[PDB]
Order: sequence, then structure tokens, then C-alpha cells
Amino acid sequence: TYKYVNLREPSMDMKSVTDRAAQTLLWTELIRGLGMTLSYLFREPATINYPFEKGPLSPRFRGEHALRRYPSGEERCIACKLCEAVCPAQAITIEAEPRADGSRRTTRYDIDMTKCIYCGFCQEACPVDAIVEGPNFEFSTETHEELLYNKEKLLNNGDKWEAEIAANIQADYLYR
Amino acid sequence: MFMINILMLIIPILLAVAFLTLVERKVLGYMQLRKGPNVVGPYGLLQPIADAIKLFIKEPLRPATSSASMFILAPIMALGLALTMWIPLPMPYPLINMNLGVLFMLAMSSLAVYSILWSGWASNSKYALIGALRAVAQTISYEVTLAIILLSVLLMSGSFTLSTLITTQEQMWLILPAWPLAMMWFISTLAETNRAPFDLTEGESELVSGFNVEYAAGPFALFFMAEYANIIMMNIFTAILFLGTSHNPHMPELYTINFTIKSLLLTMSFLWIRASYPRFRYDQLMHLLWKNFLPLTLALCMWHVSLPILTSGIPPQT
Amino acid sequence: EYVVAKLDDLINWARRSSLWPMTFGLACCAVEMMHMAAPRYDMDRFGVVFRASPRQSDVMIVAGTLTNKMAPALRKVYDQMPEPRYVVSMGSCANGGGYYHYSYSVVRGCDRIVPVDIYVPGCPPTAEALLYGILQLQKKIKREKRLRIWYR
Amino acid sequence: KFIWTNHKFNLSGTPQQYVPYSTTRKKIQEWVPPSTPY
Amino acid sequence: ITVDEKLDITTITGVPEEHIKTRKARIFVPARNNMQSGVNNTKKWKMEFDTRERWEN
Amino acid sequence: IPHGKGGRSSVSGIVATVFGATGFLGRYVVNHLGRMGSQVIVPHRCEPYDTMHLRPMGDLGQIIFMDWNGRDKDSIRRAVEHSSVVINLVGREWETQNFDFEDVFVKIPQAIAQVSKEAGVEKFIHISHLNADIKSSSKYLRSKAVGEKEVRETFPEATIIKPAEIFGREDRFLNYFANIRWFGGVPLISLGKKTVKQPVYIVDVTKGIINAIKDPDARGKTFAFVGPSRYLLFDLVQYVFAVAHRIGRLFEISPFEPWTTRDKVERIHTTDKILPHLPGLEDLGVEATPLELKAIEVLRRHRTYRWLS
Ligand SMILES: CCCCCCCCCCCCCCCCCC(=O)OC[C@H](COP(=O)(O)OCCN)OC(=O)CCCCCCCCCCCCCCCCC
Ligand SMILES: NC(=O)c1ccc[n+]([C@@H]2O[C@H](COP(=O)([O-])OP(=O)(O)OC[C@H]3O[C@@H](n4cnc5c(N)ncnc54)[C@H](OP(=O)(O)O)[C@@H]3O)[C@@H](O)[C@H]2O)c1
Ligand code: SF4
Ligand code: SF4
Ligand code: SF4
Repeated sequence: TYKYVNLREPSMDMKSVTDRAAQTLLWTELIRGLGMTLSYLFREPATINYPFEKGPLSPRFRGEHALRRYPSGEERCIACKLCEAVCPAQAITIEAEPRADGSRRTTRYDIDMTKCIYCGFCQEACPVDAIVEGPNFEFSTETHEELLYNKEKLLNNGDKWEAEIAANIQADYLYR
Repeated sequence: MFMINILMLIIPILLAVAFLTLVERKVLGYMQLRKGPNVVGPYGLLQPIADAIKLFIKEPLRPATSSASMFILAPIMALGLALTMWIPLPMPYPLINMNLGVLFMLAMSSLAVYSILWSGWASNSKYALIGALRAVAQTISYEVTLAIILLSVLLMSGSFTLSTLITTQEQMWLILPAWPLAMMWFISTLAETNRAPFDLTEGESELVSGFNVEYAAGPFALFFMAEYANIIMMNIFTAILFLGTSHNPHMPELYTINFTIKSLLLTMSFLWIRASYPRFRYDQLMHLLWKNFLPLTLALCMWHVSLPILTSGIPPQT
Repeated sequence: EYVVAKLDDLINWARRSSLWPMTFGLACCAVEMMHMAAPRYDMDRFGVVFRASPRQSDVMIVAGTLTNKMAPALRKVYDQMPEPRYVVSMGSCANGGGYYHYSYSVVRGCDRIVPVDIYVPGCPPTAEALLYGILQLQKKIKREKRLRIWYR
Repeated sequence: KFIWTNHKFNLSGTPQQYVPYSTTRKKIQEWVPPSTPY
Repeated sequence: ITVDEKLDITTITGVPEEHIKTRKARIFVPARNNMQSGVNNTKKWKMEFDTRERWEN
Repeated sequence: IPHGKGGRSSVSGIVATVFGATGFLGRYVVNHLGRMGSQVIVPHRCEPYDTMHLRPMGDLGQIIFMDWNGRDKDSIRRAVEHSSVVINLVGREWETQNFDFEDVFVKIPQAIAQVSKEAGVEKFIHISHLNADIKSSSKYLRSKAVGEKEVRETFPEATIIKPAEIFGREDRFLNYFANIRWFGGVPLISLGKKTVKQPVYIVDVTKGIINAIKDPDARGKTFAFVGPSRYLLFDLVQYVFAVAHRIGRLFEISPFEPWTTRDKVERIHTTDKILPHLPGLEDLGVEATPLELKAIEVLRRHRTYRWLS
């Protein structure tokens, strides 16, 4: 359909034009709002007082990585070379080679933490359900020699909290 | 000990102009819905001791391209005519008694803009060059709006001194009778001293940063402490020239008490604006003075001249 | 003797408690910088007043992606800043370039161009791991200007 | 089990910043020359 | 109209650098990965260059 | 073993170490090892933040920092244990109010000529100066020619180096002049006689090392560094005013880091051009650089535009 805005004409009669000459010359407008709508300061401030208080999130949040393990640990990753092949940024790097018993596992697993674009494509391709984006924004170290991760940085970083992780998926896994 | 009455003035004021900068962002804080500098204080009241000390540690570069002889005599001012102007200003007892002194402000109101033209030119090219030129041009066209509407009332009080101007406002708060003028006494000092709604001189929007752009932490405390030594004075004036208190030959002290609970309300006006209104685009900025502000100010002068004469009113002075 | 090391509980507490950060808007990451100065998480008034001119700053901040044609601009601006300067990159594109890291017209990494100090990792860092990236930099002044004059 | 007891931090140099390394076995296995006899 | 016939064997110069004369390209029909029997990965004549050293970082 | 091409993010098989490497010279060498690939372990004394302006020098995981004192015989033994070549630029100007300066050219260059020799470094290197002669001169210039004698005993293979008065970008040699806005230029000592020395440009010296850094076949065999042509005039002090058209300091200021009314004034006029028989440069070359052309760059003053020289 339509509408027309800013289409109006002044009335042009001496009952009006005072009302527009009691405005220009006496400032009866322009004190209407910012004489007032500004104050209106008397509302409670809204601030999350940071070092202590913190704000909301959701169980589907994304962040620092992990590699779980079952009960008594198997290093849940089977090195099926997938979370590697859907990765848009191509951070992941994986090198398998048959472990002594003959069950296969990894050797090098490196997520670069600069390239990773935080998809949620590597949480959703792993069929054996290993690699999982943690909900901890712990980060920010002082040397780029660092953020590159090896395998045996990840596991700890994913065994430091599994009380966080293992209780999110069981909220979220019923939807997908 | 007359020398210890002076130095008791220059020092105790540099604390206000310091601790204004804090109440700058608390009051302007809760307009935004938030709290003001908080973490460091505990209340924040301790912020400005940490800020005064970061600058003078922080290295004061000069442009390789500057003329150093001007790059000093200019700021060696922005802190004089700001601290001299305070001298003859009754509260209630002014340090000096100047016969005709009211006129002496305009002497020192007129001689500061000749410290802008130096600095912005002293340094270098087009952000402070033609950018410090055309803030000259607006600063001198808001005097003719001024000296007249200062001269109006002085027909209504009799003389040029300030000891009479407490007597005449006795039981009449001089803002009734000329309330049309009083408005224009306000938009002037806000337009002349480069504050919020006509903001252009110091740049944010129209340019990068006006006139401050070159000075690093070293000199730039002075201006940032000079520009706030005018603003709390004209506003510590307006309220001796309009909203009068009642002298008390007995408890002088209750004069100033009730006097800073006015001049300190009044000031909190250039902060209560700055949250609110936008800028003027330098055409509209002067283009609204000649056409609009001025014709009245003449017309009223033809009025406050006759009103005493036409009522046998003529105020008792020479 | 001991006066110096007690003096640096002043000057090394002054420079950390008032910062005048420049910012670079370039790319997505700029908006999750704004919301640090919006009232929720309120950047200013926690000690750090927001943007000033290039000359008056201390901590510049790099958001966004740095192409070829922006490099000649940055390296110049980083200079003019006064002494006590730092560089805190943020976002997954100042760390080695997000993606675009294989492109032709993106510099790879923005450490290459300047001596960067603190990092933060992810398309937009969540407006949180920003401030917890600064409460690293206000804790990264434990340094002392003693023990240069006063040892050697 | 298979999870920690107390905690750690993200620290800048603790002294321990972890500074990653390579996790793999060698590559080409260069030849050894023969010993003392001609 | 300026039709101006002539013959000069088309060549172009300056856009790449030294990789004009250093290398030798190759034009070959891909061979069908043999672990599977799908015959559809054939049929287009591609080209691909010589391989130079990849080292370790 | 060297791989690939020398651009960056390459190997080229040499480790290194560079002691000092904060002030004028050392910063300007490592910058030539943050290119051709290396492992440059740069230690440093007291300075946490003054070393940052360096870091975008090696690519990533190349240069790596440690902390050391140097009168502790361990601090030099913890680093070098893994190294190939190790050069040494250490030492400075004026006697410190703390370090008595006597053996800091004697004990320090030996203190790092401790287990370095033992632990199996190789191609160890040290610095000398073209003008240092064990005859009596000059209070600072002396103790430097002691190292050529005293220290050369240890590590029979050195290839210890002997360059001239050098002019860099941020250097203090030719910059003591033109800072002389003052009661007037007064030459040393008010005589136009023996100026000037062999003013080689800082690139060529810092391209000498890395040309000897795997040379090969220069070890024990010391070299000295030719200047350009040829000796020079008094005009050098006029030349300054011909074109000029007339770390870890403090927070506020430094009490004393002076012009030193001492060796400083007499160290600049000591001249003594010395033995040609040292190989010493083109052999290690190929480099030699003039003055007249390269002295505009480092000199820029309050005209900043006009030259017409
Ligand atoms: C950058 C560093 C180098 C600069 C350092 C020095 C800078 C000095 C700058 C001077 C700026 C202020 C000068 C303004 C003069 C104002 C004088 C004045 O208006 O005083 C008013 C008063 C009037 O007298 P009245 O009140 O009518 O009668 C009293 C009867 N008992 O008058 C009186 O009471 C009598 C006057 C007594 C004062 C003697 C004259 C003083 C004025 C001399 C100023 C010299 C000019 C200096 C340069 C000015 C440049 C702006
Ligand atoms: N070959 C030449 O042409 C020539 C000319 C002039 C002087 N020299 C001498 O040859 C070398 C060239 O030095 P330079 O050009 O790089 O200037 P420099 O400013 O002396 O550089 C020396 C660096 O090492 C530091 N240092 C001083 N004493 C030290 C010590 N005992 N132990 C460890 N570090 C020390 C200095 O301060 P920090 O301790 O804070 O690091 C500085 O960082 C020096 O020994 C110099 O005295 C040579
Ligand atoms: S997690 Fe899924 S994808 Fe990542 S490696 Fe183990 S199996 Fe392959
Ligand atoms: S996180 Fe996002 S980017 Fe990093 S790997 Fe998984 S998908 Fe690819
Ligand atoms: S990564 Fe950070 S910078 Fe690169 S695009 Fe996503 S947001 Fe903008």
C-alpha cells in the first residue's frame, strides 16, 4: 500500500500562528525534550560490575576447545579426519598413526587459535562426539608463539573443567 | 600578608578546575544511564590526582616544523588572563576594589582570543592553521552581542562598579525586569567560550581536534586547565550580575555559603546541555547572530534608556 | 636507597590507572567494541576514557582486517604516539588474520607490522574477553623503571 | 577422576607459558657411517 | 571501422615475473584413482606445473 | 642444514647468540638475522620494555629472550650451551657509577669467554677499534686494546674485528656534532689538523659480520675495516653545519649522562690511522661506502626541505 509522511500544510490563522510564534521566540519547544527527556536521570544505572559480577550466556555458547574422554579414559577422538575436512578456515591439523595395541589414535593435533573463525562446524561433524567448544573465555596471553595448540595442551584444557561441559550437552543434545 | 591572601586564591581554585573534570562524567554519566569513574576512588574522588600525574611524565614532543618562540608565550597566557580575571570579583570582599572595574572584564575578555590566534598559527598547517583562523572569526562577533547587553542593565543600576551591584539587586533578583536580555547573556558565554551547542572551535565533528591537536601531554594540561578556568568564572559572574545574594555586614560567611550554592548550580548547566544538543555548521553559526540575536539587543537598548527617564527613576549614581 | 622502589608505587600506579585508548574501527570487530562503551559493560568510568586524537593517546587498539593499502597508514600512526605506548590487538584477524589469511591482499598478521603486546582470540571477542584482555594490561604493569638507572 | 584437583590460570609468563613444540617421531633417519676399521 | 589485418603470434609479457621461462607446465588426462571404478573423473584435459621443494617449518 | 630460500620463515641452519644487542649496534645486526633465518638468542640486562621495538624482527619463534647479569658465571653458561657462532658487541662509553669500567672490557669479555670456549661454541667473535693502541692513550680507548692482548689468549680462533669511527642513523658518533648548538663550535682542540678518521657507514660493518658469520675459513685471523676515501679534513665539522643549515632512562630525567669532560673530548681526536696489512675488508666484502652522499639522510634539521648542496 502506501503512507505519506511530511505532507502537511500550516493552518494559516491567527489562532495558530501565535502558537508558532510563541515557539520560535519563547523557546517553548526545545526545552520540551532536553529540558526534560534528558532528566530523567533518576533511573537506576545499568552496569554489570565486572571483575566480580558477570552476565548471561546460553548452553549453546562457543569458545575455548577441549577433548573429552569417556569414563576410564580413551581419548575419545578416533582420528577419522573429519573435523579437519569441514573446517572453513583450515585451522585443524591431524596426523594419525596406529597405536601399539592396534586401535588407532592421533599424534599431532593442532588447532590454531588465531585462524579458527568459531564456526560450530567442528562441533557438529564428529560422529564419535569428541571435540567440543568449551564455554570458557579464558584467553589472552602475551605471545603469538603461544596460541597455537598441541594435542597435550588441549586435553588438560578439556579436563580442567568437564563439570562445565558434561552438563551442557545434556541440556542441548535433545534439540539437534 | 597581602601576598598570602593572593596565593590562597590561585591555589585553592586549581582544585575546582581539577575536580570539575571528575564531575564532568558523573553528571554526564547518569544522563546516559551508567555510573561515573568508580573503580579507582573508591568513590572516584581520587581520580584527578592520578590524571594530573600522567601527563607531565608523558613526553612533550614539538613539531619539527614549528616556531618555538611563539610556541610558549602563547600558552604562557591561557593561564594568565584566566587567573588574572578573577581578581576584582566580589565574594563579598574582592581582593581589589576597582572604581570602574566592571569594564575591566571586557578588557580581559577581549584579550584572550589573541592567544588563540597565536597558538594555532604558531605551529603549522591546515588543521590548526585555517582551523584556528575561523574560530577567531566567531569569537569576536559574539562580543557585540555582549557589551551591549551588559551595558543595558548598567542603565538600571547606575555605575560601573560591583559594590553597587549588590545593593540594587537587594530584594529584586535582577532577572525579573530584563528577563528578555538574561537569555542572551546566557547563550553568549556559552557561544563565546566554545562550549557544547556551538562547539566548533575545539573539534570533534567538524574537524579532528581544534587547536589542541599539536600539544602533547606536556603543555596540553594548561589549555585543558585554561579552558575550564574561563567557564567557571563567567558563570561565577553571571550570578553577581543577575541572581544576587543579600550581603550581610555581620556574618559575611553566610554570603558565600548561599553564593556557591547558586553559582555552582548555574554552572551545572553547560554540562546539563552537552548531553542534549547537536552542532551548527559554521554558516548557520554567525548567520544567526547579525540577522537574529542583534536587532533586538539594539532595540532593547532604546528601551532601557527611556524607562528610567520616563518614570523619574534615574538610578542614584555618577 | 629504598626511596626509589617506593616511588614506583606511584609512577607505575599512575600510568596503569589512566589510559586514553585510540581505537581502529575497520571491520566487524568494531561493533563489539562500541558495546564496551555502551552502558551494559561500561568501558569509561572504570578508568579508561574512550577515543581521543592520535597525539594524546597511550594504548592503540587494532580491530579488523589489515589489507595492503592500510599498512602504510598504521605504522605511521603508531609512531606519533608518546612514549608509554603499547599495542593491544584484538579479534581473530589481528592475530594471523582470521580467515583471509591465505588471500592475496591481506597482510598476514599485524604482528609483522608492529611490536604487539597482548592478544585476544575470536570473531568478535565477546565484548567480555576484551575487558579481561585489559585487566591483563593493567596487570601487565608490574614493571619497574628502577633497576636501570639504579642497578647498572 | 581423569580431571584435576585444584586449578590453574591463563597466565602471562608464570614462568610457564607452555610455548608449544612438535609432537612427532623423526622423518628420514640419516645413515650412520661405519666404525673404526677400514 | 579499422579492421587492419595482420599476423603476430599472440604473446603477453610482464604480468608474472621470472616464472615465465623458468618452469615447464604439463597437459595430461587424469588417470582415475583405482580404488574405485567411477569413470567420470576423466574427460577434461587439465594442466598442472612442476613441483618445487616443500621443506619443514 | 640450509633449506629453501633466504626470505623469511626459512632455516639456514645457523643458530647464533648476540650479547648486548639493545643499543645502536646490536639492534642493527639482529635485524639482519631476522631475515635470512636463524635462531638468534638475544639476552639483555635490565630492560623489560626497551627490547620490544625489536620483536617484529624475526618471523615467529626465531628470536628468543633471556635475562642475565654477566658477573654471574652461570648466566652466560645457561644460554650458550646450544649455539653455533657467538659474537660479542658488549661494552660501552663512560665509566658507570656502579661498574668500575676497568675490567668490563677485561673480565666481561672473558666472563663470556668462559664456558663458551669450554662448551663447544665455534667461530666466537669480539670487537676491537681501529684506534686502540696499547701505548699510552686513551683512558677509555685503553683497556680495549687489552682485550686484543689479554683475551686473545683464550679461544685461539676469533677473527676479532677492527673497524673505524662509524656513522649510523641513531648513532652517537657524528651526532655529538650538530647537537653542539652552544657557545660555538669549538673543534678538538681548537685545531683543524688531524680530522678525520675513516667514517664507514654502519651497514657495511653489520654486513661484514654476517659475511663472516659463515665465511668460511676466517677463524683466529683478525681483520680491520677500511673506511671510504680517504682520510678527511676539518671540513667534516664544517660539513655538519654545511647541510644542517645551522634505553632505560627514567620517568622525568637522568642525573648524569654527559658530554664527559674527560676521555670523550680527547677520544674523538686521537686519530692514528693504522696498519694496512690487515686483509681486512674487501676480502670479507664486498662493501665500501662513501660519506658525501649518505650524510643527508641521517641529518635533517629545522629547514627539513632545502638542500642544494
Ligand atoms: C609573558 C611574560 C612577560 C610578561 C610579564 C608581565 C605581563 C604584564 C601584563 C599586564 C596585563 C594586565 C595589565 C592591565 C592593566 C589594567 C590596570 C587597571 O585597569 O587597574 C584598574 C585601576 C583603575 O583605577 P581606579 O579603580 O579607577 O581608581 C582607584 C582609586 N583608588 O587602576 C589602578 O588602580 C592604577 C593602576 C596601577 C597599575 C599600574 C599600571 C599597571 C598596568 C601596566 C601594564 C603594563 C603592560 C604590560 C604588557 C601588557 C600586554 C597585555
Ligand atoms: N667498533 C666501533 O666502531 C665502536 C664505536 C664505539 C664504541 N664501540 C664499542 O664496541 C661496542 C659497540 O657498542 P654499540 O655501538 O652497540 O653502543 P652501546 O650503546 O654501548 O651498546 C651496548 C649495549 O650493551 C649494554 N651494556 C653496556 N654495558 C654492558 C655490560 N657490562 N654488559 C651487558 N650489556 C652492557 C648497553 O646497555 P644495557 O646494559 O642496558 O644493555 C647497550 O645496551 C661497544 O663495546 C662500544 O663501547 C665500538
Ligand atoms: S573428533 Fe571427530 S573429527 Fe575430530 S578427530 Fe576425533 S573423530 Fe575425527
Ligand atoms: S572451530 Fe570453527 S574454525 Fe576452528 S576448526 Fe572448528 S570449525 Fe573450523
Ligand atoms: S574476524 Fe574479527 S575482524 Fe576478521 S572479520 Fe570476523 S570480526 Fe571482523
